[PDB]
Amino acid sequence: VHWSIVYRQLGNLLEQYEVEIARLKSQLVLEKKLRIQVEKEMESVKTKQ
Amino acid sequence: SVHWSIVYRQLGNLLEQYEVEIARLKSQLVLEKKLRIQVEKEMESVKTK
Amino acid sequence: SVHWSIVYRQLGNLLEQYEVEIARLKSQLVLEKKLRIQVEKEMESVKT
Amino acid sequence: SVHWSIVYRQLGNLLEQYEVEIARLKSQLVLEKKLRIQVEKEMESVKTKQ
Repeated sequence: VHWSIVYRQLGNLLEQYEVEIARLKSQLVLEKKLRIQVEKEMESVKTKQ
Repeated sequence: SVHWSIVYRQLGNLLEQYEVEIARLKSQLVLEKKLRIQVEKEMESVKTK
Repeated sequence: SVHWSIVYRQLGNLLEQYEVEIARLKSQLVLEKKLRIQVEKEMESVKT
Repeated sequence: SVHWSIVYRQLGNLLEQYEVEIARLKSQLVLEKKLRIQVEKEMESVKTKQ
């Protein structure tokens, strides 16, 4: 079957990769931000004793 | 002009780089989620001291 | 850097160009063989 | 399902084929035209002499 079909499949895969990378980075920056907030609040609470 | 194999190779390297970057970001995210879970569990312990 | 879609389109373009070029060369070769056959048959009927 | 490298390799193979086929076809077309024109010139010069 014609090369264009397979070619388009590769293009669609690149679209998925680009969006998936965006989503994973977004989630990584967020989970780290939130985690650091709790680490700091915890040290502060500890030193209030 | 530029031989077609230059373009073909660049595309190949894009596909590979994105697949690898996606695996990388996913393992980094597994680790971040574990770290966050550990920190929150310690915070709970501290707030019930 | 260059967005992946630039390279991807360049390749799709090359694939298309080559497919088109092969169709063109083939149709031209059909005509050229017909003319050659005609010419040689004519030449045989002059060398008589 | 099937890893993209498989399909990507098939495409590279198709381009290899395309390049070689184009070379071959151009070789053949150039030659056919060359020989044909040889015979046309020959036939011209001969027929004016009859």
